[PDB]
This record gives sequence, structure tokens and C-alpha cells, in this order.
Amino acid sequence: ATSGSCKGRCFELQEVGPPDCRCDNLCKSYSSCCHDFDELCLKTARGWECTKDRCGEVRNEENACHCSEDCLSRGDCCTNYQVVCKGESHWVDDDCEEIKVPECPAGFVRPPLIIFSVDGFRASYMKKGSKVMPNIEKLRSCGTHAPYMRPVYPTKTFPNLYTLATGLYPESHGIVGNSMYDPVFDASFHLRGREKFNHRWWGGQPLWITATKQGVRAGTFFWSVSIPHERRILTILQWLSLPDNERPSVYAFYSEQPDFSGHKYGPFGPEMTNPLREIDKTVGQLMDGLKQLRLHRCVNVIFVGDHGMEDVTCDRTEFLSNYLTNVDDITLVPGTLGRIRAKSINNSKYDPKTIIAALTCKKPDQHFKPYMKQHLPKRLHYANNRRIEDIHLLVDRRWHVARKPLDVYKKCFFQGDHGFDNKVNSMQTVFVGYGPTFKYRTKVPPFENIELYNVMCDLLGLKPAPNNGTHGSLNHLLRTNTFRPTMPDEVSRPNYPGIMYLQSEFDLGCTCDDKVENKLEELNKRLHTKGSTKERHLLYGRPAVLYRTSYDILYHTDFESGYSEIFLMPLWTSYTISKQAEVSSIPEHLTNCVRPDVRVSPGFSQNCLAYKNDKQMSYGFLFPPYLSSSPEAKYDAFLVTNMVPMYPAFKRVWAYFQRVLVKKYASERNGVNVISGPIFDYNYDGLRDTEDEIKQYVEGSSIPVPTHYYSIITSCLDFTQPADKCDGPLSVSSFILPHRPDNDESCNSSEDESKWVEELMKMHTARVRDIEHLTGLDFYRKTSRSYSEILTLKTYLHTYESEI
Ligand SMILES: *[C@@H]1O[C@H](CO)[C@@H](O[C@@H]2O[C@H](CO)[C@@H](O[C@@H]3O[C@H](CO[C@H]4O[C@H](CO)[C@@H](O)[C@H](O[C@H]5O[C@H](CO)[C@@H](O)[C@H](O)[C@@H]5O[C@H]5O[C@H](CO)[C@@H](O)[C@H](O)[C@@H]5O)[C@@H]4O)[C@@H](O)[C@H](O[C@H]4O[C@H](CO)[C@@H](O)[C@H](O)[C@@H]4O)[C@@H]3O)[C@H](O)[C@H]2NC(C)=O)[C@H](O)[C@H]1NC(C)=O
Ligand SMILES: O=C(NC1CCCCC1)OC[C@@H]1C[C@@H]2CCN1C[C@@H]2C#CC#C[C@@H]1CN2CC[C@@H]1C[C@@H]2COC(=O)NC1CCCCC1
Ligand SMILES: [Ca+2]
Ligand code: NA
Ligand code: NA
Ligand SMILES: [Zn+2]
Repeated sequence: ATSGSCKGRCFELQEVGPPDCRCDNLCKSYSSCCHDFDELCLKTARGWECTKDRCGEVRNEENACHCSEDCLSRGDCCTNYQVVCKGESHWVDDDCEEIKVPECPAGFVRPPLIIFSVDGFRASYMKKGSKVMPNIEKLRSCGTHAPYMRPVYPTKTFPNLYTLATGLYPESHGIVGNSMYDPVFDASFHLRGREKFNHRWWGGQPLWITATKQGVRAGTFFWSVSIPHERRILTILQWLSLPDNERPSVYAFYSEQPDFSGHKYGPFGPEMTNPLREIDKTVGQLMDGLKQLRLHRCVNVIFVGDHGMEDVTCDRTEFLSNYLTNVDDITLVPGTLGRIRAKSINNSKYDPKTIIAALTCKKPDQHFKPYMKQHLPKRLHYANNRRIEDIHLLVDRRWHVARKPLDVYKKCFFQGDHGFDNKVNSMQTVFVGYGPTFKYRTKVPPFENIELYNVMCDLLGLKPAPNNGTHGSLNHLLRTNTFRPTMPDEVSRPNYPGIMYLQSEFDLGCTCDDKVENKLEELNKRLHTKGSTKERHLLYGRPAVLYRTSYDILYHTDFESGYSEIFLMPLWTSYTISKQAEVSSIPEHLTNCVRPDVRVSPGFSQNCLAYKNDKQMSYGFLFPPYLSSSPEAKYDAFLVTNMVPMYPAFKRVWAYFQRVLVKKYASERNGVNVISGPIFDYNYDGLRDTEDEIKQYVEGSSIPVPTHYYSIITSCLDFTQPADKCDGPLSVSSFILPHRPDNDESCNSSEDESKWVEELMKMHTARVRDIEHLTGLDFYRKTSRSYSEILTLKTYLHTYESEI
């Protein structure tokens, strides 16, 4: 019923309720604009730039923008008015000058924030397109910038833009792809279409809502595609001239480019130079406009992309029809990732287990890997949502998967795409922050886009809703307004047991050839059990236990552990391996040795009988016997308190890691400190399980089986200092290995471990923060480093990609 009028209402900030017609920046998308929207709100007469002959002109309300004398006071000049008509310079031509304080017009309560988001803007464009982007290159070199920013998985538009707005992983905000089926709604969601407009798809609390609830006004962030970029900028500039009580403090501009073109031409197509020139020109208009309003040293500007773009063509498509015979009983969400479910729920013959088996390592060159979603690398955080299908296909970069060849030619067209694993270099995108609140000429290390919501909240004095960022981890981007995080309080204190049990009290069915057994060396043994070498093996203090539980600290010559009396195994084991340390073998006579620990009761210990009786399950050790400091220290590594349950298929991975890789890293990094332990995440929510969530135990026992094993390997960033004598910043790499009864994930697994184990571990790289969530532990509690710096270390991901 669109018979009302947009007179005095163009780009109104609250949308009026149907069936009265709308004049907001979204009305075109709902086909609901008033009849005179175009005429009044979308003026194009005379274009977007003042020329010499328009200077001082008589206001003509029909023009797109104005060059008349009164346009400044009306706030609707063309962005280049002062340059063409008042002999002013373009913002880009001015030297940069540090903005030490905001320089805002009277009546501004805080520096406004403008988010300039660019679709498909790959990180390497900053260097490779630099010659054609002078405005963006100035923002970058004068402000604060990262070499790149990591998107979330899938590296698609919708999941990423909503992550930027909410600080949440897609699994938690609910936008888990560009397309989705929700079985509870029984409803679908598509990028094109009208179902995306329904609010039930959208979880968490995005920045515009956070702002409004806390009394900070927001511009409407979303723009109908047909509103030209120049008009989007002019609207933002007009809103910024509104009276104090109506003027928003936060705005977004959005560009469909360079993504639109990247799909057609590939990331580096020669056609790609023009779209980059044009985005830059848009940035130029914004900054020229701000400089006219005297706001160019007042506004914080963020220039931020959602994902990169990779070379992908028709001929690089794998087909599920070349693998499966029941192809018609499945529905595939296709392309740069795959999600598979049953075509129909009344068909009880469809079986996920046999689907995965049919797609596993079937061709020597296979360009995708099938996964049950709970087995995907935990760093992707891509499982805990009913909209994510049980079966997922991780697709190689540069490839697609499709169901049938017909789907690809009857449903080439494209040379670029994205969606791949968020560790892939081509998927990385950009971040620049410019303004009074950001640092001056400062480079910062790469970080994840989940972190930005907190910083945007900080920029606006807002308290962020609960999110997946680690607040404080990006304080180094900011001149001021930092948020001063504090360490979580330890919840459980440890017990420190001494010798309390005699060996004969234990009936564990365990045996060791150790009775083949002096106040020189017994005086030594006693010190080692009280913590005399603890300074060596626990470098950053004990991890804090952030939940209620019962555990013991156990000291040894070569290692220290936090032993859970509830889970019957360590929550963590800490040890340092110097560059000079030697690897030894496990002597023949000690092959099956397991020794009772006289500090811990029989009832709180594992037993060997359970393993003997459990045909599927074996056991491994957290501190490795291979790295013992001496033949006598080696007996400690065989304590029942150092033992953990491991599938034999997993033992192969773990033994190679402990025998070969630990020593390799100590060699390369000049010593390493290792913390290892189990993870239980049976409901795949990325958070430590309570005992009543455990779905598997060693047969006949109360010994819970971990879903994963982690290690955190820390050393000195300046590797001329040894790990145990480091004066400055730390360096860390970590992993969360899935504890699986087979090695089907590794197609090369029947070859020697030196050909596949390390590749598996790299796939399963993790942030310390991911391990924290999964264990309820807090690491690096006692260092000489600032807490903000430690938060940054905890969010670091070692990616094993070459250098961008
Ligand atoms: C990443 O960061 C987020 C945010 O901090 C973390 O997610 C939070 O996790 C906590 C702890 O588990 C959740 O607490 C539980 O809350 C529910 C009530 O939840 C409702 O209210 C909140 C608050 O407004 C909403 O955000 C919730 O929204 C969810 O559901 C709607 C659909 O209804 C949807 O629009 C959203 O996308 C969102 O979905 C996601 O979360 C749900 C689970 O909550 C999940 O099923 C889904 O797959 C999505 O991932 C919602 O409207 C409450 O019922 C629970 O109490 C129960 O457990 C207690 C034990 O304490 C029992 O005593 C009791 O009997 C209850 O059964 C929880 O307290 C919180 O909801 C959640 N927030 C969000 C936004 O997801 C992640 O954990 C972080 N991830 C990592 C890896 O760290
Ligand atoms: O133009 C912009 N600017 C961006 C700047 C950077 C931040 C995000 C937006 O984006 C281009 C958009 C993004 C999406 C993909 C491509 N293209 C169309 C798509 C869509 C849509 C779209 C839409 C409409 C706008 N609001 C409201 C109406 C629908 C749905 C949506 C979501 O609204 C709530 O989130 N409210 C809820 C959320 C949870 C709290 C309670 C209220
Ligand atoms: Ca869990
Ligand atoms: Na034995
Ligand atoms: Na066994
Ligand atoms: Zn795209």
C-alpha cells in the first residue's frame, strides 16, 4: 500500500511498519518504497563530482549533489566541492600527521565509527594492487594494519559478515553457510530469496543491536544493491550532519566488489584492476567528504574484508557420481565445501557410515576428504549446530565438488570462488584501522575476524555481548580505550600428595620388572618428588583449573602433572626438552611395565586388567619414556598416573610425535616446553565435557576415553635463548589431535609415519585458547609478559602455509 511519500524522509533511520511505505536504505529489497523514492531519494542529475563551472551555482534541488554556496550548511555537497571550488587538497594528497587526540566538532560525544566492508578483498591485494589504490594505501600506511586477517569457516560471505557483526563462530550465530536447511523449522535459507529476511535464522547480538540497547545510535548497516556506491557515501555524510540528538555514532558502508568481479575473472584476472581502482575512489570520496565536515581527524574508520578469492574453474570439479551409486538418495550442498544429507527421511536404507566409506581415499589424487562433522579439525569450530549436516567434505583449494556432472553445466561460467578451509592463504582478507583511537603507522600480527566485535564495542564505549573473541587480545591495535582484562580466578586448588600407599595395596593387574633395585642418590630422588627441578619443567606456572574438581600435583625429575582423581588421568603434563637432550629407547625389560604410584590411592588409579580385557583399547603415556633424563628417571615415565587410553591406530601417531617430533622441535627452536593432555568433547560443542557427558569408557572400567589429545609447545621467540632461559616474548604452536580408532583420515597411513604423521598434526593445529575452552584450564599464568601480550599468544594459530 505504497501511496505515501518520501518527502523529507530520504534514508530515514527507523523503518516504518507495513502497510505504510518505506524510505529507508532497504525498501528496494522488500519492494516497498514509496512511489517517489527514486525521484526524491535516488537523484543522479549531473553526476557525483563538482566541476569548475558549478562553483557558486544556484541551488537546484534536482542535482545528485551540490556545488552551491550553501551546501556545507545543508551537508550535501559533492565530496570534491572544496577541492574544485575552494582550492582545498584531496585527503590522499595530504601528508600524514599523527592523530594524537580526537579533533571533533562541538557536540560530538565520542569519535564516530565507520565500517567500510569490502566483499572478496584478498589480503595480497594490499601489496599487489598498491599502485592503483592510493587512498587505501594511505589508510594502511598511516593507521594500524595487519598483514592479513583470518576469516571464519566457511570462508563465504554471509557467515563472515555476520561473524564480523557478532564476534561469534557461525555454529553459534546460526548462519552456517550462504545456503541452509533447518530441520526444526523445516525451512530453507538462501543468499537470494526472501527467506533470509526471516529473523529466526539470525542468532547472537550484532553490533547495531548492542549499540542501540546501550544508547548509542546506529546508521542502518545494510544497503540495497541498486543504491550506487556514491549515494551510499553521500547518505553517510548527510547522516553525519544531523543534529547531535539524532546523529548516529556508528555506520557501515558495504561493497559488493571486488568479489563480484573475482568470481568472473579469478583473483588476479587483468579485469580485476578496475574494480580495485573504483573501491579506492570510493574510499577517496568518503575521506574527502569527512575532511569537508572537519571529521577526518575525528572518525575511526575500519577497512575490512570478509574473505579472499581463489582460482577455481569448471574442469576442477569432483563428482559424487564417480564414487557413489545411491547418488539420488542424497542432497548435497555443493561447491567449495560439501554438506550431505538424505534426500528423504522416510528412507531408512540411507547410511552415513557407508557414504563416508565410499568417499574415503578412493582415487590417488582425490580432491576432497569426507568427515563426520565432529571429526573436522577443532580449529574450524564447525559442528555444534543442527543446520550443519553430519557429513562434511573438506574440499582442496582450487576445486569444487558437485553431485552429478549435470549439476555443473545444467543448473565456463566462473574463474574464482571461496569457501575453503580458513587457513588457506588465498582465503585471507584485510584489516586497516585509521583514526584517533587506532595507533599511528603500526603493523600488528594477523588475527581472526571473530576478535573485531570486541574492538568495535571498545571503539564506541560499549559492553560487548558474550562472544568468541578474547577481549584484550587486540589491545595492541588501540592508542587508548583499551579494555583491561584480568586473569580468571582458579576454582580448584590442587592437593600435593606424599607417599601414602604401599605397593601391595594395589591390585591393578599391572606388573613391572623394577625390583632390580645410598643417601647420595636417594636424597636426590626425594627432592625430585618435592619439586626441585620443577623450575625447569613448569616454565609459565601451573595451569589454573577453572572448574570444581579434585586433582593432585605430582612432581618428577623429568615432568610435572596435574592428576585428576575424577577422570583417573592427568588433565595436563608439563615438561621441558632442551636442544641438547637425547632420545633413548624403551628397554626390552620395561616394554609392558606399569608401576603403581604410591602417592595416589588404588581407587583413584587406572588398572591394567581393563586394558587387557578391552580388545580395542591400548594405552600410551603423556610424558614420553623416550625422553627420560637417565635410566633411573625413566621408571617415573611408567607410573600408572602417567598413563592414558589410546587406540593402537592412534598409538602410531602419538609414538612418532613423542619419539621423533618433540626432539626435532627442541633442535629447531632451541629447547621446547611441552604441555600435553586429554580432551573430552563428546557433544562437539568445543567446551570441556562434564563426567556425565562421556559416551565411551575403557571396557569394564570408569576410565573415560578422550575424544582428542592436545599439546602446547612453547619456546623463546628469540631462538638464540634456550626455552628454559627466555627473557622476552614467547613463541607457541599447539595441536588437538583427534583420538580415532583408525587412520582413515590419512590416505598415506600404511606408509612410514615420517610420510603422514606430521601432516596430520599440521591439519589439526590449534590456538591455546581452543585448548582452554576444551579443558577448562588457563595457561601462562606466571610469566614476565603483559597479560594483553599473553592473550595475543593464546589466540595465535600456527598455520603451516607459506608466506603471503
Ligand atoms: C562462543 O560464544 C558463545 C556466546 O558466549 C558461546 O555460546 C554460549 O554457550 C553458553 C554455554 O553453553 C550457552 O548458555 C546456554 O543458554 C541456553 C539458553 O540459550 C538461549 O539464550 C541465549 C541468550 O540470549 C541465546 O543466545 C540462545 O541462542 C541460541 O539459540 C537460538 C535458537 O533458539 C539461536 O538463534 C542462536 O543461534 C543460538 O544457538 C546456539 O546455541 C544453542 C545452545 O544455547 C545451540 O543449541 C545451537 O546449536 C547454537 O550453537 C538461546 O536463545 C540455556 O538453555 C542453557 O542452560 C542449560 O544448561 C544448564 C547448565 O548451566 C542447565 O542447568 C539447564 O538445565 C539448561 O538446560 C545454557 O546456559 C549460550 O546459549 C551460548 N550463546 C550463544 C549465543 O550461542 C559458545 O560456547 C562459544 N564457543 C566456544 C567454542 O567457546
Ligand atoms: O549491505 C550490507 N552491509 C553489511 C555491512 C557489514 C555488516 C553486515 C552488513 O551487507 C550486504 C549484504 C549482507 C548479506 C550478504 C550480502 N548482502 C545481502 C545479505 C543480507 C541481508 C539482510 C537483511 C535484512 C537486514 N537485517 C534485518 C532485516 C533483514 C535481516 C537482517 C538481520 O536482522 C537482524 O540481525 N536482526 C535481529 C538479529 C538478532 C538480534 C535481534 C534482531
Ligand atoms: Ca563438550
Ligand atoms: Na607388565
Ligand atoms: Na587392549
Ligand atoms: Zn563470492
